[PDB]
Amino acid sequence: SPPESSLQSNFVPSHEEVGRHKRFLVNSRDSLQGNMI
Amino acid sequence: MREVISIHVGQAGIQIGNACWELFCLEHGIQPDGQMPDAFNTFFSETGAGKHVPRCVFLDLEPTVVDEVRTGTYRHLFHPEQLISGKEDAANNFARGHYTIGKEIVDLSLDRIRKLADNCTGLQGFLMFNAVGGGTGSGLGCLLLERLSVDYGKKSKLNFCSWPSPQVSTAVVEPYNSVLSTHSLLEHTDVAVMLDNEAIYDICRRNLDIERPTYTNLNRLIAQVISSLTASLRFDGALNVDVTEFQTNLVPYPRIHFMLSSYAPIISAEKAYHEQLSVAEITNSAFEPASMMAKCDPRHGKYMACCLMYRGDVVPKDVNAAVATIKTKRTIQFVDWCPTGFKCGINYQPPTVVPGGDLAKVMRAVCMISNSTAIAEVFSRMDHKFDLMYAKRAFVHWYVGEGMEEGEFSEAREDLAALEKDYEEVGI
Amino acid sequence: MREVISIHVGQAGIQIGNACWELFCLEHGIQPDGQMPDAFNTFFSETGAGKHVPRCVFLDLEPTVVDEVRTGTYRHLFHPEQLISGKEDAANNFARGHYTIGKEIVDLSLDRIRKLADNCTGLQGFLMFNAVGGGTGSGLGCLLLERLSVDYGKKSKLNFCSWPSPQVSTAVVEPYNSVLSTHSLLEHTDVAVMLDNEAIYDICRRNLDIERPTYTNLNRLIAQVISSLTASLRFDGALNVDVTEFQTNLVPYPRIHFMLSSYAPIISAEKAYHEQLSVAEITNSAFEPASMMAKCDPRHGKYMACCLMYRGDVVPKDVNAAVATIKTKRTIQFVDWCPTGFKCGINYQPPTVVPGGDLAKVMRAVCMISNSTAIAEVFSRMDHKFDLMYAKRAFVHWYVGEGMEEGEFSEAREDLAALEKDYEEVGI
Amino acid sequence: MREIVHVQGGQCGNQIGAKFWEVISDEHGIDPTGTYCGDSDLQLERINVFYNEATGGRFVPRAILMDLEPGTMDSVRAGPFGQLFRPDNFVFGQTGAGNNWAKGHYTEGAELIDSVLDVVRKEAEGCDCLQGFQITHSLGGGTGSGMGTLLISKVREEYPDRIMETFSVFPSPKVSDTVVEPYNATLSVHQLVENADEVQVIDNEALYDICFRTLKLTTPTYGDLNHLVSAAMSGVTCCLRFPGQLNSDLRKLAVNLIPFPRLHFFLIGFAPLTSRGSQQYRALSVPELTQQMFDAKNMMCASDPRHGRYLTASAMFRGRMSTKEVDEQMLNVQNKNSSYFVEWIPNNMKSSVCDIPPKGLKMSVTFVGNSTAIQEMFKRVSDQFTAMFRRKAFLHWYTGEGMDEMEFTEAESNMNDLVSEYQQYQ
Amino acid sequence: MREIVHVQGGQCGNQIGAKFWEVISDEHGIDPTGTYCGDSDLQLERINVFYNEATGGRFVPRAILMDLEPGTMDSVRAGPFGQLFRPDNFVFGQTGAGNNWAKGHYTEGAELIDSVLDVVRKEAEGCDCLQGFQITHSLGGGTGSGMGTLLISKVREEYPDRIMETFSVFPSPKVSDTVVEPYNATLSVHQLVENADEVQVIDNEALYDICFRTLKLTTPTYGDLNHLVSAAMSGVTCCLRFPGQLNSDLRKLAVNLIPFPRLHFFLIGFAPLTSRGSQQYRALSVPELTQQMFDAKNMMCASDPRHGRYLTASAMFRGRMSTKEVDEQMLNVQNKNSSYFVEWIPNNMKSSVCDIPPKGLKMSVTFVGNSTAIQEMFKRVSDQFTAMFRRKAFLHWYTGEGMDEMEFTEAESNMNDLVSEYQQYQ
Ligand SMILES: Nc1nc2c(ncn2[C@@H]2O[C@H](COP(=O)(O)OP(=O)(O)OP(=O)(O)O)[C@@H](O)[C@H]2O)c(=O)[nH]1
Ligand SMILES: Nc1nc2c(ncn2[C@@H]2O[C@H](COP(=O)(O)OP(=O)(O)OP(=O)(O)O)[C@@H](O)[C@H]2O)c(=O)[nH]1
Ligand SMILES: Nc1nc2c(ncn2[C@@H]2O[C@H](COP(=O)(O)OP(=O)(O)O)[C@@H](O)[C@H]2O)c(=O)[nH]1
Ligand SMILES: Nc1nc2c(ncn2[C@@H]2O[C@H](COP(=O)(O)OP(=O)(O)O)[C@@H](O)[C@H]2O)c(=O)[nH]1
Ligand SMILES: [Mg+2]
Ligand SMILES: [Mg+2]
Ligand SMILES: [Mg+2]
Repeated sequence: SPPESSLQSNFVPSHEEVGRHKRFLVNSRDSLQGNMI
Repeated sequence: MREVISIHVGQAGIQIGNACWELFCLEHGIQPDGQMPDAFNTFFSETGAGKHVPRCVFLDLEPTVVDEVRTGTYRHLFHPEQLISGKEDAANNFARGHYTIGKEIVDLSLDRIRKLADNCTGLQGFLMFNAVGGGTGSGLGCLLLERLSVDYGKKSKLNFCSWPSPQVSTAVVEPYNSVLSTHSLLEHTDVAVMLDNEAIYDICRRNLDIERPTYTNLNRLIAQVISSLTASLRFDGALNVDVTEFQTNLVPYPRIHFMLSSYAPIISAEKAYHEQLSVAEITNSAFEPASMMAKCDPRHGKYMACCLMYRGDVVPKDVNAAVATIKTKRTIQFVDWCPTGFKCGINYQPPTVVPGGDLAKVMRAVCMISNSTAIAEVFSRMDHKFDLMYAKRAFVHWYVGEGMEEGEFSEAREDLAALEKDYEEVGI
Repeated sequence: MREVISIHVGQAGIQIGNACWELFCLEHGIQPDGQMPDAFNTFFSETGAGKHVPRCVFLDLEPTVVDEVRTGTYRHLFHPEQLISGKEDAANNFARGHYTIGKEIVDLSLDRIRKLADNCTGLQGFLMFNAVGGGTGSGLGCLLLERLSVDYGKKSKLNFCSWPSPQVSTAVVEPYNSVLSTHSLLEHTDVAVMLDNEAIYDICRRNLDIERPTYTNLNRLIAQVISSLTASLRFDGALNVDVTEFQTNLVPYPRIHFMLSSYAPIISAEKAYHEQLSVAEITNSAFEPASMMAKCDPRHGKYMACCLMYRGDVVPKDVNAAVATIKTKRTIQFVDWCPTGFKCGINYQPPTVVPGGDLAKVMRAVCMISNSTAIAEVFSRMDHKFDLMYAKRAFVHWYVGEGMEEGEFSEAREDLAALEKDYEEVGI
Repeated sequence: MREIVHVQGGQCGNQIGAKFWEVISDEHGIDPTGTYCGDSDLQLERINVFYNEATGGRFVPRAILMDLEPGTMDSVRAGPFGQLFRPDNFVFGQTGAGNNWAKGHYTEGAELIDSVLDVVRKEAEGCDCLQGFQITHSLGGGTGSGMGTLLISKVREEYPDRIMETFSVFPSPKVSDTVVEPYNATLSVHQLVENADEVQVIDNEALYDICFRTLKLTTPTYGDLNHLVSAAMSGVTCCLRFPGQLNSDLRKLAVNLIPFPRLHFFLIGFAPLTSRGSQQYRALSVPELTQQMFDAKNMMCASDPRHGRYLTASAMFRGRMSTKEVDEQMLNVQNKNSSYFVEWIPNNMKSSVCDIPPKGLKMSVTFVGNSTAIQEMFKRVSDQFTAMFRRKAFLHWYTGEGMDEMEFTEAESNMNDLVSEYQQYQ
Repeated sequence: MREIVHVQGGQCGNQIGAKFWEVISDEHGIDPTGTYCGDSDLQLERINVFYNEATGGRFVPRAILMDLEPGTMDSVRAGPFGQLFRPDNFVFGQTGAGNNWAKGHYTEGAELIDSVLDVVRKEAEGCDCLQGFQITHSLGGGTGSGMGTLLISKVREEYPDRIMETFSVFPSPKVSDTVVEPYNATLSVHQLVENADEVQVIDNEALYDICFRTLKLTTPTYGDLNHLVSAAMSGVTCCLRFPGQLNSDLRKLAVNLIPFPRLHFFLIGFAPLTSRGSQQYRALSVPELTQQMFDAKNMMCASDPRHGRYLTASAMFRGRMSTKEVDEQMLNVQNKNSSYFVEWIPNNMKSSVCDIPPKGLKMSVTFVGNSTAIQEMFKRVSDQFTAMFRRKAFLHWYTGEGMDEMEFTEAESNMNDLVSEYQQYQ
């Protein structure tokens, strides 16, 4: 079987990549014009 | 993209790297067989189905330590030819390990560097480990630094070598070997850090209360340094410090790159519970002349640059508070031509403790890597050792009979002598 | 319709032809008796109830290694006229095999090649396997090519020899067999590939880790070259390279048709699933100047054309990057009248595991057959040995007794001498 | 009333046009059994350009499949959309043309050309007036370069009025395969200059260039880059196949893009194109298609349009759009970027508007332009040709099967003067 | 109408500006999926100053992410409001800027600046005319300083008439991360005078100081600082996007705040600021907005402005308010505070009313002043630069990639010329 083609009929490619990320463990606070909870 | 190939050469380099990869596999979640049940990209490869072979090159001339890894618990962790080993050792001789038997193993050394760097895309630095107070550590430590410099340019070559101790050196030719090392780690090592054993001995005795530590009980603190220093290379942090950061904020002149290291809090389980671990006190316990991993107090010199790597749940406000209380405290000096001199890289990921080790589960830690003019003392205590021994030509017939020409002792001593005369030149 | 006829002459040709005819038979799935439990048409006919019979002609003058074929497991797969034998051997004597004891078995061989070629709807080529350095492989084999060229012209005669290795030869009179068999290998041969035995020993002892390989393990890697070379004949892929494609892109001038082999995803268990074998990794190891299958280091030679035959799950753009990174490497140099010097083929069928063998599961492979001026040294090496032996006419009384004059020796050294001369004039 | 007959030659030619018949099928509602699903008057009123009836209601393509091997034409038949073509229009040949130009042109292709010419005369001459021929081949192998140009020569003398549009695939030599690329390329160019009305130059490296820096693909395969070629092949003949506000024809392209008969080698491109995570980030208006239809990388040939000048240019817009923007944007590129546009022709632009956009998209556009920067493709093959030629390279195959030495020097002459003729107007 | 391109470079520029795109989304009604969640046309009628329509209705921010490291700009995508940014406005590049000006401006910034001029050109030229640019970057580091300086010199010669408004963060004397920060600052300042129309100095000492003495925080963090900057960032632009009694575009800020072209270094303060102790316990009418913006522990620089004069000063107000109360309270400022204002020009205070308050407040104010006290920022960085450059500290890096010793001496002499120009008017 030939390799599958990754491009739709509307010439937009089908299946996406994932970026090789960087440990998305962060912390979140608030001071959003109100100063911390 | 970001990635560090680590070359361990010499028997000290092997067991240091054995603690390093025990921590690296545990922290990142790789089993001893190489299976998880991008952070693996900075130190491991990616094989067929969930496998991660370490990007490490174990190199030695004696076979008795390399094959013990092959017959040890991490046999299938490593692809079984990055652990190259010769048939005969270097006999505590720079001439043997650099000129005669290192030549027939350096070709296999660089061939494995080629295959380990062809699959890599954007190598950040060669992190070298050796003991300069030994035979193959000094000898092949020179021979790899010449060969990697002539082939791989640009890219940084760090060297976390172990200098001979002032008092407990466990050798008698220990000043010949690391006088001849000075030709290697001066003009061919990018950044060199001193980590001698009698200092981690005192740290374990004073902080961890281990009266009789072994080499393993030192190497696990050494692995904590490698984990903290490459931490921003693999885990997300508030301020990022990579190898290019680590050289541009911290190395003033091309020929001054010799360094010291300091870690805090190295605190055991029975003590960490009865104490606060805060950002302020781990800094003043870091700028203290007993947590230095070299017997070199900074009060006998002047600082030039500092590279605090805070790592844990540290808020960046208290980091600046710690820097502020260090800008006070006239005991700690700083050179006049550097009004600044604090590169603070903050990570988020807390330290990984080895089960059955000797550190408690801490939430925050700091790794000093500092440059000072006091580090000229680290060579200056050795100047007596080489003159007293080269005077009536002791232990010379091994070196000149091996193939190293006579006279090389003199300009290796003169290169070392110009190293101190550079350090009090920059410290005035 | 695609159909290659294999003609295996000599003891070595029978044995390498054994390991070849199982990548042909039961890689297509046919059982030992000859039943599948039309890709087989490349190597097989079909005789009714699923009986596919090999398109081979086995030639030997000693009836002892072909008798092992008649008595082994695979006696009912070969037809009992395709295993042609004799009564007495040739005994490293080129003149016996070509002039005296050759002209009673050659009439049977040309009958079987006739019955196996009129059963052809278009014959791609005669893949004849021999051993230069013996009696019936250098003798009868030379006469076979002369008779095949006169009758069966204009269709290719790809020959894979077993040219005598430089040091290891396990004979003494092989320079006379090699130099005087050069005439058939230079005129009556469309594609010649030098394939000695030391280089297969080196591949087995370095990559494959079998430190004690036997001839049976040498026949392994020769067979994997053949299956990858005829891979696009029988199986689909992105780009196909049949035997007409092969000779037209690798033969610059009609006299120069000598090439080198390398099939280097050579992995074995412990060195198999640890290493990520990508397209870049296998291409670099194929061009590596130690996996050449001739002891024919091309670092002192000029590449002319290459025939990288990727085989497996290889993506064409990965082929494109692998070709590019070979071109940018400086020690891999190419002659100036060749900007495009690669013929990339891609098969879809993966390489095959060996149970009880030496290799393992690999998803991709490379088999590049390359012409170079470096191949001028495999003939100049044996020019030294022929000149020394023919100085005082050692072993000549044998060769002259059964029907050749001593002037055959001088004209074959002349044919060899005009041979290397044409390489440095092409290279310069 | 007007018909395009598609002839595909070579492994490249058969695989590219298999995608071309796949995209023409779903532009026309044709199921891969010949049945037509989906109800629309406009998707059948002008289907006679590419399909014929079969008195069973089966719409059968005008395909004249050709390659000198029972190879890729077996994979085209066995694959999807492979039952459409007639089994009669599958001329095989079993001898093989091994990447050798003289094989397809002189000594093996001359005994099968008498059958594929019989097929194309049966299928194209049996109507009132055919618009022209569409030939798809690569000038890098032996079948497309050798047999393809042999049929091109025979068709231009039998029908010296019709338009032959050839979507040739030139050997892109930066990264490529087979060592005989300069020999097959230059031996075909000195025929395409005379007996070929339009030659759209396609290079594989530029197809990878779109597939890497425009679509952001993971593994650009041959199927993906054959899909981009079929986009341009369908887009040029859009007005010939659907109604529109400003209809065009292949002869309207020829008369508005060929200042002199030898200069007919076009840079082609096609881009309402976008990455996978950006079609919901990028708008769609006439200025946005315009800026991705001149720029640097939308060209399917590896020739930078900035390294030269545009002798003349054309734009085949598709879909519902305002006629003011399709005129004003061609003016805007004309006067803003004036250095890359020749002056001895004033107002170098043709626009033309289809009303039916392609499937899924709202508006598309294809470029065909006669940029003089095409000299850097013939120069990038000439400097490889003369390198091999000075020391008499892989040549005994070509000379041994019936070519004299004068044919190779005549190949160098008519392609060196093609670059020189492009010099006079740059 | 008018448009603003938001260039942002470095870890500081990307993180601060991501907070800006958070606030401008909450203030315009942009949901974190690209849609509009509010219901009022007084928000959406000028979304075409920071966003672009993207076919589906999605408002893609008109920002150019740029970083010479795939680090924290990948972390921008991870967080909330991180998928609004268009993925091919992301200028990647592996390389890795060590904190070094000549890596950003000579070696590694050069191969990466050709992509970001392309992205800026595709956005700015797509419209008729834009109001100008807006750049957020860090002087201390390498990728934000060295590359951001080169872009603001490239786009200056490309469009030498649109504003160059730079929300730049200057290195801090006490809070000192990065050792080579005074070098990269001084090499950045001397081109920032000659290629930036407006520069707005945001020192991180005062961003900390606002948190724990007026906002009464316990753990001031970086996200807190980026919101304080962003409230100022909307507080200078809202007269564009939103209606008002007395409108003020950014060029009206330019001509009323720059008496002489070289001096354009400003100080900002956004002060309806309170804590949880007094958020109920505080009047929020006009006279104490002017009391808090004209207060020393409020400006976003460690540049205590009682030690200097106030050559020009604008205060762009927001909220429901009267035109007499703004005028008579700032006349009250000019009256009682007389010694700290300049005397040779009258009415050194600019009025403008932005009739829409920010979300959660009934009125606000943003003060942008051209105080001559900014010269003590240039006195502290020059002090640190001369302390290093006397003994040639850290120069073997900078001379390695080809930036001469002399480039520092015009860097110091030009920065001394800014000190003298700010001195002669005092
Ligand atoms: N940190 C650490 N240092 C060690 C270790 N083992 C030995 N050393 C130090 O290394 C010095 C001597 O060098 P070695 O590593 O033992 O010997 P070598 O470098 O392999 O060279 P050879 O003499 O040829 O074996 C001794 O003085 C020790 O202080 C170890 O396991 N960990
Ligand atoms: N690859 C391979 N080579 C072999 C094998 N056996 C012998 N050779 C090589 O063959 C050379 C000797 O020539 P032979 O093949 O024995 O000669 P021959 O073809 O049998 O002809 P005679 O000498 O008349 O028996 C030796 O140098 C070996 O290197 C084998 O089983 N496999
Ligand atoms: N675009 C495209 N190019 C191809 C394909 N197959 C082969 N090629 C290219 O065509 C060249 C080989 O010529 P080819 O047409 O396959 O040989 P032929 O069958 O003898 O005409 C190579 O350089 C390939 O890169 C395909 O399916 N699509
Ligand atoms: N306001 C603000 N300051 C920051 C942020 N990150 C780092 N900084 C400060 O800026 C300096 C580091 O600059 P950096 O971002 O590394 O510059 P770059 O290397 O060019 O990206 C440090 O002194 C920090 O105190 C942030 O997100 N916001
Ligand atoms: Mg040793
Ligand atoms: Mg024999
Ligand atoms: Mg106004």
